[PDB]
Amino acid sequence: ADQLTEEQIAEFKEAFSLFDKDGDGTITTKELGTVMRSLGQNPTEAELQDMINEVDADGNGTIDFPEFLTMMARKMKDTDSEEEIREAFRVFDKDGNGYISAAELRHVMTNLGEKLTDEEVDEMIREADIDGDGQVNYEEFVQMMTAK
Amino acid sequence: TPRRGRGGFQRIVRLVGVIRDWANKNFR
Ligand SMILES: [Ca+2]
Ligand SMILES: [Ca+2]
Ligand SMILES: [Ca+2]
Ligand SMILES: [Ca+2]
Repeated sequence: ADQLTEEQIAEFKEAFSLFDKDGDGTITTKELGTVMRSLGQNPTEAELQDMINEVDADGNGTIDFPEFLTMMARKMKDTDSEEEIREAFRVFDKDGNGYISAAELRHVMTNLGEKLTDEEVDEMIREADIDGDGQVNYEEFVQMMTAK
Repeated sequence: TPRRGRGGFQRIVRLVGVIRDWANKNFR
């Protein structure tokens, strides 16, 4: 009847790939919890399996597009948010100054991803900056998607 | 659009907000 849009859904098709460790196309308690702590948390398997069991179709410990769509789509269905931008920024930078240096970005990137090099990160960061300072700033992220 | 290749961090924070919101609670 109604599902996420090209932009929303898009981030979803991509998420399922970033969430999991290898990109099985589904999120589990092992993957969910992993990323959770990868940022700055420390939940138990109970909250991971419980939360997933409440959204998982078959309740086997992993979510699928069909059950995830209606869940995230029914609760969410809009572009980025001021909270997400700032929040994500608080978790990226170790000092929360707003500037994400490759050291930090690569750290989180490889944490959720597989393996990232100093060149790839600096290449992705420097190429991201507007004026190029070696790191990424809030104004950079916003300008990156929106702003001018 | 200051530079090229922005979709990256975009999906990055999106995953951060959706994972933190989904995993825990409180939509948006
Ligand atoms: Ca996997
Ligand atoms: Ca399942
Ligand atoms: Ca910093
Ligand atoms: Ca700069």
